[PDB]
Amino acid sequence: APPIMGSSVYITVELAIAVLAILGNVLVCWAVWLNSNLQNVTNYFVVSLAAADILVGVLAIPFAITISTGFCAACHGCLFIACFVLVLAQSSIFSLLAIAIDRYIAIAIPLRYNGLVTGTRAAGIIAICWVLSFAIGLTPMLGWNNCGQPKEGKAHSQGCGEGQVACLFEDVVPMNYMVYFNFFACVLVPLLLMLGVYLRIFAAARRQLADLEDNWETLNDNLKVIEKADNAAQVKDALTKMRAAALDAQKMKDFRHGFDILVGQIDDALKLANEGKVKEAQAAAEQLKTTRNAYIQKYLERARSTLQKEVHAAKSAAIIAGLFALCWLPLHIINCFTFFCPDCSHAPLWLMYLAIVLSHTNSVVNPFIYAYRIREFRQTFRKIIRSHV
Ligand SMILES: CC(C)CCC[C@@H](C)[C@H]1CC[C@H]2[C@@H]3CC=C4C[C@@H](O)CC[C@]4(C)[C@H]3CC[C@]12C
Ligand SMILES: CC(C)CCC[C@@H](C)[C@H]1CC[C@H]2[C@@H]3CC=C4C[C@@H](O)CC[C@]4(C)[C@H]3CC[C@]12C
Ligand SMILES: CC(C)CCC[C@@H](C)[C@H]1CC[C@H]2[C@@H]3CC=C4C[C@@H](O)CC[C@]4(C)[C@H]3CC[C@]12C
Ligand SMILES: CCn1c(=O)c2[nH]c(/C=C/c3ccc(OC)c(OC)c3)nc2n(CC)c1=O
Ligand SMILES: CCCCCCCC/C=C\CCCCCCCC(=O)OC[C@H](O)CO
Ligand SMILES: CCCCCCCC/C=C\CCCCCCCC(=O)O
Ligand SMILES: CCCCCCCC/C=C\CCCCCCCC(=O)O
Ligand code: NA
Repeated sequence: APPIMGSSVYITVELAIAVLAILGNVLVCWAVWLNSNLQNVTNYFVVSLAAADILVGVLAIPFAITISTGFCAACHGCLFIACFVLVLAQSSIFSLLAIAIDRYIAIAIPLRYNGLVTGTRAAGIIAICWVLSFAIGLTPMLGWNNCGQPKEGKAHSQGCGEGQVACLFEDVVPMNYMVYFNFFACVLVPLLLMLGVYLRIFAAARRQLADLEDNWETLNDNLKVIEKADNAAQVKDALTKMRAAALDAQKMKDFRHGFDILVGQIDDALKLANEGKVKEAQAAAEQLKTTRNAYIQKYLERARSTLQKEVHAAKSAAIIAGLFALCWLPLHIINCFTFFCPDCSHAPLWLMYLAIVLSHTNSVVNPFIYAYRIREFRQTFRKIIRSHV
């Protein structure tokens, strides 16, 4: 069948994807720009990721359409339009890895996050990652390419000029680069590192939540021990365990006030215990319950609510990392079959184009994930569209 027919379908789908990638990710950038509640280090990497996806629509998809025609081109010019998308994919990987690491720092050492993770450092890291993305993605332009071995019969059949080749991705980009360097080293390894970071994030969240409820249980258990104690020494033992835990749990004004009352009331009871005044110590310790109800439970619940939101933000980020993998793995896997199985028939052209458009679909999906999973984005999206569009 005439190639322009299947080409028309491929090109039309690509153009549709390009429109959606531009519109959705422009909206992401506009939201971060407009809403100061969205201006944090995490979302600067989100913006860098949206910028890469905007350039997929503006440049990479037009380049992909061009290289599907096999037009006559100087080989290194053909190389650039083939490889530019690798720059954008690599930048996306760096942004996704940075987002994961940022969220791990926030959950594991929240006390030093704001001093460690600053806007100026994020902007410098983003700049560095874009430079490294060009070096990685344009590495074929430094000489790891097939321009030295042009397909002269294909060039002559298409009427190409001297020094020109039919511009086709797999004719100019070496497959060993795509499999060993681009896929294994530059894509697979960072994605696996991301998985490890997310596993540590969720394990850290689970441990901290367990410790909060466990510390609550230890506090309440020890009150019962004091109540049903029969000498002052048993009261002393339990209060000593309560006092060390209270100082451990203190590590905002009513928060500090609540713990000041709590530690003071424990010291009050411990002093009576050490005088052998059991009944007064048990009565003194009952006062702790008023402090527990008015203060400690509010701190516990707020700490629980903060940790659960951190789980929610890490899950949303992990979904976006997983969707990148889901959209890009088929094309990489196909390249692995082409490279490792020369006895296998090449994947058919229709499947090649399905795998290409699928990888381009990833530049559409993140704005939807933010809208459905992050209220602050969803509300900002609403105000921008309603008050303008
Ligand atoms: C800043 C942005 C908007 C500029 C975009 C520039 C792009 C479209 C330009 C820059 C380099 C250009 C390529 C440079 C060399 C060649 C080899 C020639 O035989 C065919 C055209 C081709 C393949 C060009 C296509 C267009 C190209 C990719
Ligand atoms: C969830 C995602 C990551 C899974 C992706 C699996 C896809 C990419 C796999 C599953 C089955 C695979 C195909 C199985 C058999 C062949 C025949 C061979 O002559 C060319 C490759 C080809 C056509 C494979 C291409 C890649 C393929 C389509
Ligand atoms: C964590 C996971 C997603 C890592 C990615 C899995 C990749 C590297 C695996 C999954 C399926 C694998 C392919 C399965 C079968 C064949 C056919 C064989 O004749 C050559 C190797 C080849 C082509 C494998 C190459 C590697 C491969 C593509
Ligand atoms: C992830 C990077 N990457 C690729 O690895 C890739 N590999 C191909 C090959 C396509 C093709 C193969 C055989 C053909 O005809 C026998 C053919 O005719 C038009 C096309 N395109 C790729 N693209 C998009 C530019 C990409 O972006
Ligand atoms: C705001 C965005 C600014 C604009 C962003 C850039 C626009 C992208 C358009 C096209 C890439 C395709 C260009 C490659 C076309 C090559 C066709 C060609 O040169 O064929 C001649 C002949 O084959 C040689 O001998
Ligand atoms: C602001 C948007 C920037 C992109 C504008 C261009 C939109 C995409 C247009 C078509 C891609 C180029 C197709 C050229 C195919 C060349 C085939 C040939 O010369 O034989
Ligand atoms: C594939 C090419 C790989 C290139 C490896 C060498 C480039 C690495 C360069 C340095 C990365 C960090 C740069 C630090 C910038 C300055 C820091 C600062 O001034 O505070
Ligand atoms: Na991307």
